[PDB]
Amino acid sequence: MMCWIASYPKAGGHWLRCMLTSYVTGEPVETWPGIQAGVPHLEGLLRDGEAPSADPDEQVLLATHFTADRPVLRFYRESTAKVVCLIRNPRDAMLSLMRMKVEACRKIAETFIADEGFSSVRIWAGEGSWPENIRSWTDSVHESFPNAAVLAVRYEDLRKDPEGELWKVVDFLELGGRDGVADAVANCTLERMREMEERSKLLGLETTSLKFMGDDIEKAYADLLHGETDFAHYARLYGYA
Amino acid sequence: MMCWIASYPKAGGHWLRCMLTSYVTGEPVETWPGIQAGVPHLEGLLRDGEAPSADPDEQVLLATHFTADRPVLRFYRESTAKVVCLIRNPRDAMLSLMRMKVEACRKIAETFIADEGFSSVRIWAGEGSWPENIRSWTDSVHESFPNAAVLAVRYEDLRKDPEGELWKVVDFLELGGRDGVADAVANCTLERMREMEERSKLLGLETTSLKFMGDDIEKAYADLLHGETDFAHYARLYGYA
Repeated sequence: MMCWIASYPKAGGHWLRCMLTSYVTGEPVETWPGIQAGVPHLEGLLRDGEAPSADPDEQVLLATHFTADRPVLRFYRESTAKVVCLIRNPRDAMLSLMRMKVEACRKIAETFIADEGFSSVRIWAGEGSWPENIRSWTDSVHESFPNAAVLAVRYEDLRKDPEGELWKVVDFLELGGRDGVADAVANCTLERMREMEERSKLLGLETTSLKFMGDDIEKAYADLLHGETDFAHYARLYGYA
Repeated sequence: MMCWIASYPKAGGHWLRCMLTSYVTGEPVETWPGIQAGVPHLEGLLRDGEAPSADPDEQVLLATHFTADRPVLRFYRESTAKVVCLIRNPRDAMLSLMRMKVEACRKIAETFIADEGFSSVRIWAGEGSWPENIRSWTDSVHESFPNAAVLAVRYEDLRKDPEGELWKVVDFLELGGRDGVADAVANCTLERMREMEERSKLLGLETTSLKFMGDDIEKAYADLLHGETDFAHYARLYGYA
């Protein structure tokens, strides 16, 4: 049975794949390759010319930023049982983009707001816009995975209660007991994460506030935000009003 | 029926895909996307979450640098009819790497010579070494494409006689008459190529001598070159002694 950790880029997917790994592993993990090993990232596999077998007879966890309707996923149409769809406040994704990427912002925000996401950003591909992505993995999901049940979780909820919010993913994914959760929440940390990334870069190895600028932007973001356009729909729904 | 233009990176694959396109197109092509359209590059498709259907009922041309044994190619096991395997003097691939990438060289050459290719180069993935790549697409080809016939062509031969050397690919690929060949050879040029690349970068759009350093390197390259190790085998065979 095939299981996706699906997410728009920068929705906190690394952080989540960290936790799911060190829970399944049991051991803490330091090396980032250790995470690609626990919850491999489809894009990465494909870049190597790997593609996981369709119809594994034991459970596999794969993570991706692809839209559920991407044709390369059609190989997994019948074998997909579960989807964990991880969601974040889109406003944060922008900051997360600058955070890693003031004239520079009041226009990327326009592109983002025109994009309704990161479509112009060459870093990722196949992700569509933020709402097209959420839809494909939630409400329109059976159009590309008809056997699948979905559990959505917000970055915002995982941060305010990491333990409980994780167990839900664990239990949903029927990965075992509620016991490992704390020690698994423990080794992944907005600090210990930053550290794990560091070691791995250094060894070589493969790796990885609004108005402070706005004023004029704000009136446009909030128009997108409260504006009967699928983005706003999904903002309304996952509490980003 | 599925057809590959297979090549080690920097074997002149863009140049060849240019020609095959403007022959099938008929029109000259300026824009690089125009080439991705004529002979799409599997890696690129996959980066978007596209994957061409297995068992097309009309002929498709796809280009790739993957080893023929990469698991993602297994979808094409039975539907592959033909392979054009494009080969270049490995020594040139090194220069081609520096050319786009003197302390800097006498060690990349060591890595290349230790690699027997570009395995350490993060630009490409899944290509294996130069001889593993050639083997997979030539002599060991039926291990991953059992219905396939193969025609090998050398960059070196395409440069000294572009017209005739192309017709052979055309005829082999049963793409039509010998007539378009010259006008198709014509629009692709070690100059007009450089120009096409330029326009496309500028518009935005997606795009792309030994001893002068050696002495000490030379004695190691030629040891690899005349040294009963599969590299030398394939050097012996395609005339790089």
